[PDB]
Amino acid sequence: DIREIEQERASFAFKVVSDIKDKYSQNKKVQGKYSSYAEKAPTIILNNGLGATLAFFLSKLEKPIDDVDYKSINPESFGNAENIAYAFLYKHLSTWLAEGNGKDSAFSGLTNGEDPLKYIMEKTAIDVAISTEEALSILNWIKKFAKAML
Amino acid sequence: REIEQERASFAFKVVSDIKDKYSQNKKVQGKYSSYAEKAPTIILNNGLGATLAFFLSKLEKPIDDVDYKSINPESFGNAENIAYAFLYKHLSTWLAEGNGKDSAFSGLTNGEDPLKYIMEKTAIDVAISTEEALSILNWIKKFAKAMLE
Amino acid sequence: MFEKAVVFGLYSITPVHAGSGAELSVIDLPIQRERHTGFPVIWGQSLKGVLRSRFRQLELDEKIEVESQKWKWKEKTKEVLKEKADEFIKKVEERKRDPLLTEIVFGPATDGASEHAGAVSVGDAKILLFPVRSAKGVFAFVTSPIVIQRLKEDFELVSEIENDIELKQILSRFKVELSNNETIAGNALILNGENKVILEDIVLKVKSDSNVIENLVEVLKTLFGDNFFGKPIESIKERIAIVSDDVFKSFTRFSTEIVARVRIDAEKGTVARGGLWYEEFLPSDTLMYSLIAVGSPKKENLPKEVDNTQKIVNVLKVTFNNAFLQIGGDETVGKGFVKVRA
Amino acid sequence: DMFEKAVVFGLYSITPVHAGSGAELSVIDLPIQRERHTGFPVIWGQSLKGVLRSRFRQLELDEKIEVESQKWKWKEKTKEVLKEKADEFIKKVEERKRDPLLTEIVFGPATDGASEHAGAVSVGDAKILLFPVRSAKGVFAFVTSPIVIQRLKEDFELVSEIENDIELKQILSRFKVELSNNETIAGNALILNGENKVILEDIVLKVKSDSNVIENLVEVLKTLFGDNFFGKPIESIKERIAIVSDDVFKSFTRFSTEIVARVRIDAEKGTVARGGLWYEEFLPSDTLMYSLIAVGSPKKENLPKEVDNTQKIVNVLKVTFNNAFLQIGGDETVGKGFVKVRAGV
Amino acid sequence: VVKYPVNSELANYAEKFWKKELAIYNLSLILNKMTPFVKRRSESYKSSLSAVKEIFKNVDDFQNFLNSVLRRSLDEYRVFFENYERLFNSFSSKIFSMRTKSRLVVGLGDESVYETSIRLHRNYGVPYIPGSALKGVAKHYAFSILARENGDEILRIYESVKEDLKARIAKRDKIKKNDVPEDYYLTAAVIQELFEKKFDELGAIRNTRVEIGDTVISVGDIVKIFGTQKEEGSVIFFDAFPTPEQLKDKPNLELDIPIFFLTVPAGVEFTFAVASRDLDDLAEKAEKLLKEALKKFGVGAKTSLGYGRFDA
DNA sequence: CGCAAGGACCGCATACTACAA
Repeated sequence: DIREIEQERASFAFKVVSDIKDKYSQNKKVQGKYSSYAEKAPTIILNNGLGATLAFFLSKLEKPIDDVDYKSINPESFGNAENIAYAFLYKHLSTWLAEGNGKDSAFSGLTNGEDPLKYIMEKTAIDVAISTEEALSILNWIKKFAKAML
Repeated sequence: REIEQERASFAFKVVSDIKDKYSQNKKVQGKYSSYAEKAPTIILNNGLGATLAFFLSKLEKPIDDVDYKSINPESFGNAENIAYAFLYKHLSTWLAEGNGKDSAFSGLTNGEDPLKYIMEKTAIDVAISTEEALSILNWIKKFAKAMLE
Repeated sequence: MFEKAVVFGLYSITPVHAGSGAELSVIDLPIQRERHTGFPVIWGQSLKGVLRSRFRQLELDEKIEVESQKWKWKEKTKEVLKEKADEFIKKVEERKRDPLLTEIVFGPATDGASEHAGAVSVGDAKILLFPVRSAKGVFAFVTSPIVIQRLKEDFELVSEIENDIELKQILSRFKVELSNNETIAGNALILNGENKVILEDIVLKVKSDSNVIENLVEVLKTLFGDNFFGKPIESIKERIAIVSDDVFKSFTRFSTEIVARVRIDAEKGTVARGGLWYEEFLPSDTLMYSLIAVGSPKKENLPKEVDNTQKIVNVLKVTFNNAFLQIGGDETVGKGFVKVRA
Repeated sequence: DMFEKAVVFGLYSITPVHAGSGAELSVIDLPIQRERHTGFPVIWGQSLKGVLRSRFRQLELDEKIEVESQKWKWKEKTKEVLKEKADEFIKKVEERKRDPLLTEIVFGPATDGASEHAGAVSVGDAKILLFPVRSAKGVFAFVTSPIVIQRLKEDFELVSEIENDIELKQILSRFKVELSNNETIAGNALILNGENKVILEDIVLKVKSDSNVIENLVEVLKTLFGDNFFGKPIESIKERIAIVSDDVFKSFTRFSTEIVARVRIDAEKGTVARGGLWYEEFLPSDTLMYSLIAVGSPKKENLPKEVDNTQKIVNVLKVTFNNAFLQIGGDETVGKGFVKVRAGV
Repeated sequence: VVKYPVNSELANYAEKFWKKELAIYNLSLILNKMTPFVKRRSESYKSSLSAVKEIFKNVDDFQNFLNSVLRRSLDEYRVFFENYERLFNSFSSKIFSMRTKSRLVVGLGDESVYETSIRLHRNYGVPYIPGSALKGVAKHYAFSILARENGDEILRIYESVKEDLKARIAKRDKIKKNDVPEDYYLTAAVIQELFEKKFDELGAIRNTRVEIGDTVISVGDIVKIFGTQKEEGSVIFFDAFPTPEQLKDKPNLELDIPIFFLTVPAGVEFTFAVASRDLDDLAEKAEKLLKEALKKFGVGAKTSLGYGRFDA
């Protein structure tokens, strides 16, 4: 009855990556851009910080960096392939850092249903560091599955 | 020791099957032997799920969905691709069904895909699958090094 | 027999590798375990060997405080064995036999294994606390109810020796049972969120019965001095976690350190044939205890200074207290250093 | 057990170091050795032993080892000790089958004769001591943690037990710090000009007011490593030391290490080979590392009269390795892994 | 609008410092962590270097601020340089010093929030040249000089490797096997593969003496110096650090183009070193090879457009 | 305007029960 977060990480990563293939099968450019972004994000995270990378994602999505609502970002809204890929990546990362695999699952996020950007904005350093660790791990798994399947 | 005999027979069978394909081609034989040797090291460092994901990734194809069945190793183009598909096929087969219904080891996955099984199970199932994969890999290393060119 | 008992507590300063038998399976040299359960363990044979070696080496330097008198091997042997003593002294010179005190306490040497048994018995060292990486905080000590159960059994066994009814009652005062995933966690390890203590790769739920944990700390203060092997006991009291049995077993198998070692050629600048191999190391700060028992000294014509179980127990307590021990293989690479609290 | 004397080795990195720990599938392709439970970086004792033995053998082969102000010639000295069998030993040594006489005596026998006898040194692990961290005001602070101080106290207790000298225990006995999760016992130089605050990396936090602690720390450094911290005056170190809690200290050793993106560009296309892209992880320069070496009595039979007591061996090692430059970890030719070594007692 | 994506207290501290009000000395710390996101009107909060320059009063003002921040660490840089020189002399390594013919940029492609970045030192912020780049450019230049002169002999001797490389190039380029031309680039690829795993047969061609500078170096000497998969090299390529004296007065960084990036200006001094790990005296030949490579090819990205050239 | 480690080496050699009963 106990599943480590590793099971939920793979389950979540498989969910989103497979959710892209069926949605945008014909848009091979979208898949390639998403794969490249998933490959390149962890170095940005390690070099600048989780808040910096999230703000960068928002900037590429021409949205204000002060107020965000990951639950209100439909990826289909963006027109450019790069923009759509960035929206999908940001939504996946924020959703994992908010709800995790799910409330029923062993892991249920870290912010407890809060926008991760605001969480980094208004929390001490330790919470930010742990959230950064979780984001790094999920990004590794998502990159694995995206390279494998996309 | 019946499980030991089952593992030895399975390892000999898969190594012989690898011998049959590209018997003269020392490229496929050489690559597969190194692939079996280096595989157990990964499992210790990163666990079973990560190693399975890496095996899936190194295959050069769309690889839509996840299936321990299908994915014919001969259909792979590069020799490294063929050897990796062979390794994945053998390991997944052993973890899913072992040698058959009448065999001593029927396989821990009850015929299910090992990656999907890991994705939707408990911790203890992952633990026993990991240990069994480690043991069969230990036998396969010796049997592939001994006879394959 | 075994009319007296001393509990030995060991703290691992450095990683410890007590070599197992044949080097089989994927891991080349694994630590000693027990097939019965799967937890780490140290068999009593190695403990007795290292204790005997340290005792003999100390005795040869006349640094053993036998009732605060610094007993001399040669003088005591001459006093006891009288005429034949000189001959035995020669055997001591040839490093064949052993001095009088160590022969009396730990038994004779190999060539003289027909006179008396060893006046001591050293039990297997069993784990009591296991370091585990944690999300909030760092390096949480962990344990499980089965460990406390075995501890209560050991206390009961001690009571059959010294009639320690109070210790039995104190041990019986503790009775907890975490069911599947919930844990009893200290204040530090608890995540700033609602409960949700994260150990390694598992997310758990805290349980609000921490008084038991406090009681456990008290037991430690009762057993191994006041300071927890050189640190504030209350400081460690904030970082103790109690988890279910299966989770603890999983921790004791997939959280020991794993190390890859190679040998470099003389001039090639790379590895050689038969150079790469693997090793498994027990983590530092592991707390493991034991149970030393002492019965009647069976040696013939024992010295007056040490002629009763109380005297031997006092000698053992004074000689081994906050001392340091080298345990297991890989000595020269800084492995096996431990602190012993009696 | 058999040890009587000890020396505390201090390592000061001048170039980024990388002690290999295999290869993983994570974001960092070539990570570094860490203890599992703590997660702090570390260099195991085996690598140090290998490097020291290699350097010792190299110096002895060139007859540049000066024991008691005299060269220890491999052939000449071993001729007296091994006596009749010296011809066999000399030929075997020349064939790279066994190590020279002095290395065999000190660091134990070679691979061929591993069952002959035991060694006489017990070089231990290298626990972290001072992590160089970028700072806002001032530059390059030396962060440390109470856990490190506790471990250091334990090692000093062990040294005092080996040497039977309670001076080390008395010196370290004053160490007792209880820093909170957002307070540092910072030095004057690192203090930002303002409300007694320090901005280390991405963390800004208040400064607890305390004394007679940092100085004690510096005094410890003056006890073993002469008076200069790897050459630089100790006063700057004293004015530039900070101490933080375990949590933030661990957070630093996880996101304040060098990360590089080495590649391998193929000649035909001129851009990058297929699969030639990976990230390597390095300890920063100016990291202060420490380790313990214990010395026991020699065990080889019929040893030379020059090396018979542990004191002579300790003197030999101290003379040989004091203020020397050594290579540790991989990428030796690339230019990573050079440190300055200091001994003491 | 200079809103920062960092917790509020550090956000206001960075805002205070960014407008030339404080004296934060670690330039890398300012650039990497407290990044000044700019939200110029009629636009989202971008983060490119152009917006950062727009934040400052003028390009010259930003350059002056960066130069001052870099120069603030002069004493620490001097002490570090003294230690480094002591290390160079201790290992008995040949050391020399050149200057930049033109602008230099190393590691332009390193990924950061800004579209461009440089390999700035962590502790001090002064730019520097890693030894890996030295070794790589030296090997590439040696391959180029070997292929340019004795191209035909190398192509003829290893015919099987040439055919295999042609097949691989045709497969990768989706072209015919015969369509591959036997140009100098194919020769370079063949030589590179020769120094790769298939390095056992290189001893067949271990007689040509490439005239590097004014000395003839054998291919066997190349293998003994650079090192191979089965034998560690005997020549160490340390890093390059600009002398603090030049940084005392002359600026060490400059802008270069609305896409801007930081580059080392021309005339900046750089000291290099090379050691001989073993008793082999290949240090002098290695130094000559490195000097020639720096003079002709240079090290740094965009090396086609004159960047990275080094004079004497 | 994109590129995304990969092979080497994968425990060797030695010890390999003694004395009483």
